[PDB]
Amino acid sequence: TPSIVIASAARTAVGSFNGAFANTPAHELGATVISAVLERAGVAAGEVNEVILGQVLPAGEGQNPARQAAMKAGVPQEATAWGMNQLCGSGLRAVALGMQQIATGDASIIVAGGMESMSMAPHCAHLRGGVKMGDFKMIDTMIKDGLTDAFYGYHMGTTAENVAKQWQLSRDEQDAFAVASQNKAEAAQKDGRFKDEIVPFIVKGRKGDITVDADEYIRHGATLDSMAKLRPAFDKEGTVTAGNASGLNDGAAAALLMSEAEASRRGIQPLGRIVSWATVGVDPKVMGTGPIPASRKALERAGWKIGDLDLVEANEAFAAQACAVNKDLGWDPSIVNVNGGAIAIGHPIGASGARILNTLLFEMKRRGARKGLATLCIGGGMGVAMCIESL
Amino acid sequence: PSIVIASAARTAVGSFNGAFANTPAHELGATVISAVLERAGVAAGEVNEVILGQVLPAGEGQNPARQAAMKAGVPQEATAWGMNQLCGSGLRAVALGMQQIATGDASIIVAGGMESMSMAPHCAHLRGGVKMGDFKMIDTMIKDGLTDAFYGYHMGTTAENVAKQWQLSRDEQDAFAVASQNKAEAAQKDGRFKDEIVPFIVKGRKGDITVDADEYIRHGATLDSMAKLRPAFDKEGTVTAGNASGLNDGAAAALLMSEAEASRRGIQPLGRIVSWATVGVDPKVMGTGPIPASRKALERAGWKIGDLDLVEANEAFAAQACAVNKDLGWDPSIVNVNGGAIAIGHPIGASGARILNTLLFEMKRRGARKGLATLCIGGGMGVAMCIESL
Amino acid sequence: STPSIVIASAARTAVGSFNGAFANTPAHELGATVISAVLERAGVAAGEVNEVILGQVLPAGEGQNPARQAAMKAGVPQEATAWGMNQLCGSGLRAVALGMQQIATGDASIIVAGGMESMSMAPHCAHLRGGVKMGDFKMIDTMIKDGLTDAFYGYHMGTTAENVAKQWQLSRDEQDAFAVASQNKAEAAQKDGRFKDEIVPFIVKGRKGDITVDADEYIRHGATLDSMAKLRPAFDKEGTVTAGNASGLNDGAAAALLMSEAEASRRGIQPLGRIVSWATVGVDPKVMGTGPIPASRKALERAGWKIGDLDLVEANEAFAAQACAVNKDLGWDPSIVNVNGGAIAIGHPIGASGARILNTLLFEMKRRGARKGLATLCIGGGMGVAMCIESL
Amino acid sequence: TPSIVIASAARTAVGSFNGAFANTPAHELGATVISAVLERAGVAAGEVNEVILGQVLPAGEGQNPARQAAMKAGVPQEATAWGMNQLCGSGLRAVALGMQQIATGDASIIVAGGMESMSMAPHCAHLRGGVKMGDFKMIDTMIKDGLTDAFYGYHMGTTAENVAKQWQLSRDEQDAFAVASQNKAEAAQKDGRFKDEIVPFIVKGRKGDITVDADEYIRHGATLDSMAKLRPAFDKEGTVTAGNASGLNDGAAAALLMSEAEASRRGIQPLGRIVSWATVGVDPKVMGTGPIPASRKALERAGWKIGDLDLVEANEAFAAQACAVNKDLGWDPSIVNVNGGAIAIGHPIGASGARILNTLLFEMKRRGARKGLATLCIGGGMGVAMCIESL
Ligand SMILES: CC(C)(C)C(=O)OCC(C)(C)[C@@H](O)C(=O)NCCC(=O)NCCO
Ligand SMILES: CC(C)(C)C(=O)OCC(C)(C)[C@@H](O)C(=O)NCCC(=O)NCCO
Ligand code: NA
Repeated sequence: TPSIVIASAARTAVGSFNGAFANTPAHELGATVISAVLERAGVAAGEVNEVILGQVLPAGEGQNPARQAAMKAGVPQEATAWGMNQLCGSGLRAVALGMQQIATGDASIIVAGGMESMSMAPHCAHLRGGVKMGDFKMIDTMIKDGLTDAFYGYHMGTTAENVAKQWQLSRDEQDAFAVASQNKAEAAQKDGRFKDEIVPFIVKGRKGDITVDADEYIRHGATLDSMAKLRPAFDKEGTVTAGNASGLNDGAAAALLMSEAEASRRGIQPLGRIVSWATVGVDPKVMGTGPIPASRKALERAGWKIGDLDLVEANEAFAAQACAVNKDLGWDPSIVNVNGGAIAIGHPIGASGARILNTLLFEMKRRGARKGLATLCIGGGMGVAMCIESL
Repeated sequence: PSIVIASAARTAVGSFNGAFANTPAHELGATVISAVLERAGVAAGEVNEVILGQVLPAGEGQNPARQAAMKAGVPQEATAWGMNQLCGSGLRAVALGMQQIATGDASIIVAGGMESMSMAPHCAHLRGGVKMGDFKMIDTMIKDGLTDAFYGYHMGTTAENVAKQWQLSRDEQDAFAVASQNKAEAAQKDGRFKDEIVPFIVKGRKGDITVDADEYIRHGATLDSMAKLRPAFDKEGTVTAGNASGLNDGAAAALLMSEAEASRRGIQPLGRIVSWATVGVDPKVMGTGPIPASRKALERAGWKIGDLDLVEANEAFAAQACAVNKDLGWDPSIVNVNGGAIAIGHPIGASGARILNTLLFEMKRRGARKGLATLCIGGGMGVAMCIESL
Repeated sequence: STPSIVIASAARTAVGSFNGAFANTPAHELGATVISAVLERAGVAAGEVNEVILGQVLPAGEGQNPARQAAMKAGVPQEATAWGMNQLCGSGLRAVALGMQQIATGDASIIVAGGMESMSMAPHCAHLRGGVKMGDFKMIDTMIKDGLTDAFYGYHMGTTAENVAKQWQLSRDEQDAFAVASQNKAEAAQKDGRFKDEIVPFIVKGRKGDITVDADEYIRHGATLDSMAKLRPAFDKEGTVTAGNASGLNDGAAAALLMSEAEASRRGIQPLGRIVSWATVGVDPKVMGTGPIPASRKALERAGWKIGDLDLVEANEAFAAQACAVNKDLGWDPSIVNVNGGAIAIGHPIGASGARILNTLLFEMKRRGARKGLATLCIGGGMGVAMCIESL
Repeated sequence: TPSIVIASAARTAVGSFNGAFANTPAHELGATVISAVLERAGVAAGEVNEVILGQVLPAGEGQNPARQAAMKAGVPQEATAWGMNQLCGSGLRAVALGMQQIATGDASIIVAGGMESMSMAPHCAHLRGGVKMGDFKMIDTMIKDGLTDAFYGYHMGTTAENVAKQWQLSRDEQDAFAVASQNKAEAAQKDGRFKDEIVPFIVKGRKGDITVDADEYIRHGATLDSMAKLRPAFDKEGTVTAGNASGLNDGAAAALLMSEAEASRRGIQPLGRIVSWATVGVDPKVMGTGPIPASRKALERAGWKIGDLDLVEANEAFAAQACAVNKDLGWDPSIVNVNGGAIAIGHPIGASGARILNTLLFEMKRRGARKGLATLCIGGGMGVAMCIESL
């Protein structure tokens, strides 16, 4: 039976919408995190067989941004590279697909994760037939391909409203969660707890280079009071807001995968062993519920009980969905997103899953936690989870 | 573990802005997913996941593979995703699904690709705003589909790079291009695309239309019409519109499950996937990709090139295809025996699935035991897969 | 003494169908041909022109001051001046009045005035300086936004036409009859050769070959009442205004060469007529189709003429509804109005149309020996313009 | 012989490109100016017969923005309104066209001037035929329709270079002229000499309203070094720079006209009598020279010697051309642009002629100057000039 480990991991800092990485292509963030995982494990880029990168918004970035990130990071032309999209779950799914390359004896060494620049996502219009008369729409690919449900036509925060309404979650419980997430994240940030996992990214300029190594979306000094001031963002009589939903963000995150025997040959002390993963579908109207069956399915594959977990990363798309998952699964809230979650840190879609996985792995190392789980809800109604055990 | 293609279908390939000009990728996809399941006698609710290659999803809305999956009646309980190894995606998707089943993560996968090159939008990054001066609206089909990221030239320059390395004449490529069209029109009229094709109904306020014939194929392709073309990518070059593939829309897919499961279901499978591989090569000469990827596939399959009874070798260009034939040295009589992509079309993300459909349906038709399918990929890669009939 | 300005010569292009003969012909190219024509027809050299004044509503993307481009192409010397203006549909006729003014005030002696438009070449646009930080945005059709949508109510000109239909209680059958009659008069005029004199042929250059355009391509031959009756209302589901009883989207240019009556006489020119009066008046934007009514009345007052004194009238047909309303109110003999058909048939190249219908008026007055004529048009945003012309 | 007076005048402050009026439609600036001239004259909007506004870049603003300005200002629906374009000359030419309406007996009271929002000018593409395959250009209407010569394809700054070379104008002379403009305009602004002309414009905003009543393009404390440091903008061995050229700017300006008799009936002390005007063509290659023949012709028509002039506003498109004009005409530089010119104040194309007219009229009144001239050069090779006498 195969046994495949995460030798090393790294992520950029998460940028704010049109913030520090306003003009930085996804593959540029990508390339930095690929070299980082390689440098962090002591493996030469020339030893990478394949690079697999989750990416949702690749339009106008040119052929196969995954190969562009690979090549820029000095992975040789002889390797291969590709991109995939299971939306919010992409960056974590790519890690599982990579494990599969190795488990099936198709590859010995894989870099997998996700990259996303929501800033650089273009506006678009189908224009071949030509517009003989009348206005036409220039469509925001970020919104269209990222945040709009393809079946109901409404946005993801409307699905959060559905989940909020199902689980009867008050504005106050969602806001209390929100401020909790920010507070946890600003603590982690100041306490230095993101330094291990973040690789500085340098933003080249004519005016001068700017090194980015801090998560800029975290609100310092978030108060309940500030939270309670905001209007509902998707339903005039709704409870979801910009304060209790994640944001629009840019980042990359990756992990270096290989067999347990290989890490041991190379003297690598891996960050974890992938014991299981799972993906499952649910109603797109309540996609926030995804992590409930996916986590349960991952745990079933891992042969674990929910109580076995020492650390969880359950992605925070919206406070409504996040509370609901925590409610349903019944895991100790104190072990969930202990350094804050996406509401504070941001949600760079295709990278999110590799982002939270990074956070899980380094905090597991940090606390000496043995068993851990990452899970995300996925637009269109899915969830993905992955179980990790320390070596 | 032993994973078989239970069934397989593809849409006809449409010419650029032709039959499918205003058809979303995911609708062509939904037709192919349903057709695989119907042909296999498998309930859609039995499907674990749908994996679709697609290179050009801008404007089409969240995760078009799931939109196809849902439009095909696969329940909300299944999963779906898209992937891009450019021209390899459609075949890579099938490898990826086989892995899902090999690792015990799924029982039944629908894998393939879908593309609408006609529906690809123009785009510009516009958040920062253009404070003054002109800007370019970018054809995402060209940028994200056929333009090499590293050198910034089209895929037709690479083919010229390969024409000049393998020293392939303009005569030879026209000999190849006419030969391809002839086979495709022969095969078409002969009724050899019927099995693999599932018809697609294009809905309209003027009337529905049923597309069930490949429309990019030229009838009565003469060398003259080839030799009358000017070079498209270099003023002194040998690559042309006639000895290169087209821009196209279409979809293709396979139903995967274990061999054991196919036997519980009493399904007579189209083939057993014996091996596959992907490999990298100089992006400048990307069309060579099928060489290392077919050799690895074959080494991984424990086969010799002399073992193959049939090969499908994607003709992105005549120069890259001739060169692969030249180096691999297989019998050119068993290669693309019903024509190729120059004749048929190259719907980027579907193409690997396309050429698999053709490979599998013709191995049945003539009773070939072994087949290899292979593609070159923008940026310099090759994918290949080895299919043994049951 | 009170100045007397004549129209020494006039010309127009054939009017092109939307995305038709002139699909890719910039407006100033049409204009250049027409400027060349009026000079030729008057025996006046381009070197003698003082100013060119061209109405033009949709100049976006054509570059700096397309009037000047038209003039320079036509060989008008760099020492002359040229400018464009925009009083919407009224533009081409107002230009002619503004030309007259230049001469009357002693600032010029010889002016080419009229208008030009390429609706087909009108671009789509969007303001993108500040970025679109998130969310979809519209690429606006400049033709629709700047030419055909009311700026105050936000609806299209055809809704204003519905408004007039309703106020004047004009039936669908009445409007349809008017529109068929327009088509049939224009077809008849065309087949008889009555537009030859006014039309200067336009050569559309290509690579595949040149094509000479000298027929109005929008006129429907053999137009049937059934063809009109079958159409759905285009602006109100329970309305009466249709694509068939409205004018179209068209390309074209048209112009007149002006000079003092004394200067014409020196040169030995037999002018097409004397400008005796003009006027422009405003009305409610909601019923802008009504502009011709006060504009005409004022023009006549200023001329010292009664409605009954008119021998010919060109009253522009933006829509059958407003056309009918104007004729009903003014009470002029419909048999003297748009005798060669009107815009429903011929087309409506916005900034050119006033000069176009002036062309038609002048050449018909000449043809039939009519002494007194009037040209009038309604104007988007609630205005009218009218000019009175007398034979000399 | 008819005698037409300018009863009153007003202008907006001139905004910087994408500055104070970045999102203000030209017709909103024009309305405020229309309301102002009416206020200043004591004439009610009900009395206005026609509004005539020069405007070079109306694309996307809707039907006949002149009418939109007139209606917003309360000018009755029975009045009429129209736009015109003779490029830079347009605001001034509008005033002459107004004059003509009165002189020929067609109107009694006219508001004429110009308005321009270079900021709001869109980008455009002809898309009716479709673009079957390949990239296409989105054209900046501001550059295309406002600033590029239609015959030679180069920008107006290249015309200014042509004039530099022909008149042998050093980069030092041009920089000195531009510094002097800035320093004159700063002085005038600090002394309050633009207050009388400027009508404040309220920029409405959710986050509050902003009152704009100072010319924001004027550089305070402009140094010769700052000019000397600049690279030539139009030819690598050129002399014309962003510093010795005017800018891209927003604004409106207008004058209310009536007959001298009508003003006397109303008891109005007018800003000046229109004594003459002229417009002439020159080679487009050297369009900056237009003022030369235009001014000479206007002076001839007025029966005035250049020496007779007490004040001159000669528009400063570029230092090069402004210097050539002054050299040729020979008028005392100390009477020209005494409060600075466009290089400092800005160049809102279709309003600029009316702007400089405003500045002339208010300074003539201020200093008791009897005879004034306003002149501008015009893209495509023309000039326009106007002679004004105090009453
Ligand atoms: C008003 C417009 C042009 C947006 C529209 O509704 O579609 C236009 C059609 C399809 C009705 C077309 O037949 C048409 O051009 N109708 C006339 C439009 C129009 O207002 N023309 C100018 C009349 O003054
Ligand atoms: C002239 C233009 C706009 C094409 C250009 O060179 O870029 C703009 C800059 C930023 C370089 C700068 O020189 C500028 O603002 N130019 C505009 C100069 C101009 O035409 N001014 C009008 C003078 O009346
Ligand atoms: Na505003």
